[PDB]
Amino acid sequence: STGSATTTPIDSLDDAYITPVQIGTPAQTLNLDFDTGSSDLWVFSSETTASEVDGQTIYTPSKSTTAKLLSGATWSISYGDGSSSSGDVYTDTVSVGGLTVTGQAVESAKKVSSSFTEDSTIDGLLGLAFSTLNTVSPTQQKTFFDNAKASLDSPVFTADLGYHAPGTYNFGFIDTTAYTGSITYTAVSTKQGFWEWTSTGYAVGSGTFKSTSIDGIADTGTTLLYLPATVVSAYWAQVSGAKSSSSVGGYVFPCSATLPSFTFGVGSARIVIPGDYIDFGPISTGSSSCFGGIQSSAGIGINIFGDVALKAAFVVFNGATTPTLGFASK
Repeated sequence: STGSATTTPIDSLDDAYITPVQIGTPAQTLNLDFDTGSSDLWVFSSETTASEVDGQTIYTPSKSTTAKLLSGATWSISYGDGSSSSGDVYTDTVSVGGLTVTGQAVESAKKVSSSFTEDSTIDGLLGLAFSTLNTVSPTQQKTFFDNAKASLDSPVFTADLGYHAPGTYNFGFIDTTAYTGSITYTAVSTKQGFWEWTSTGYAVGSGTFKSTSIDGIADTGTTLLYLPATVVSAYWAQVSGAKSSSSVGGYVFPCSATLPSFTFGVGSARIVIPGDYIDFGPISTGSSSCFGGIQSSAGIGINIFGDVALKAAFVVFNGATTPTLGFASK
């Protein structure tokens, strides 16, 4: 089997991407944030504290003939941005782009933090990291991908995120029309539960490539590119007037700037992030200070190849017995 679903930016900055997902019988379609940096499939629901729901579409398990309470199971998750959610668990039929999993754990939110409430466009998350990170207790649950894997034509999924445009998540096949050149594969460590890999270096603009190992995670659920302070300083030093602002919470730059590209290494291959992808616009409405899309990972504890990086590539998440990651230009 295979699946193919379009993923759409939630706003004009590509802050996140939503993908329609069918849950239950008859289908209830919710728009979920596919997150390769976490491993819970959770939704706004009929159980979510009413004051914490503001425009989201909810899953109502009592209206699904295939929903079953997973008795005694609870979940609770905290994300890197400080947001959180928790609740109980149902199993139900879940379909993505025509690919169906029966008995998928669907984590129903009883509580969500303010950042989730305030984002009316995101009805929940669909985790695509390794199932060892799943938070369900006392019986840990599998991700949608883990459950689907045995049925797939090939044990893979691909992320093809757009810059200010829709893109695609495919399951079970590699669309050879969706990228240019060849795919370069690189080793993955699953020790922390992430799609963790080592970039071979970077360049700023038309500058020389610096060969240096940068361990980080491929994380579709993080907006920006978070890299070591040395790398980030070297980038922003090429932008007149750019500075790190503790008051704003990162590097800012004059909105009048033209940003240089940023290149990262995948083995001997190179992925180029155009400068425009690094512009996250005014820090506040009408400001002439703009927020940068490359930020320091110092104090996160991990480097993160978020959407800024991933949307410059066609990315293969290879879930074979020995997982690997592939990157191609597009």
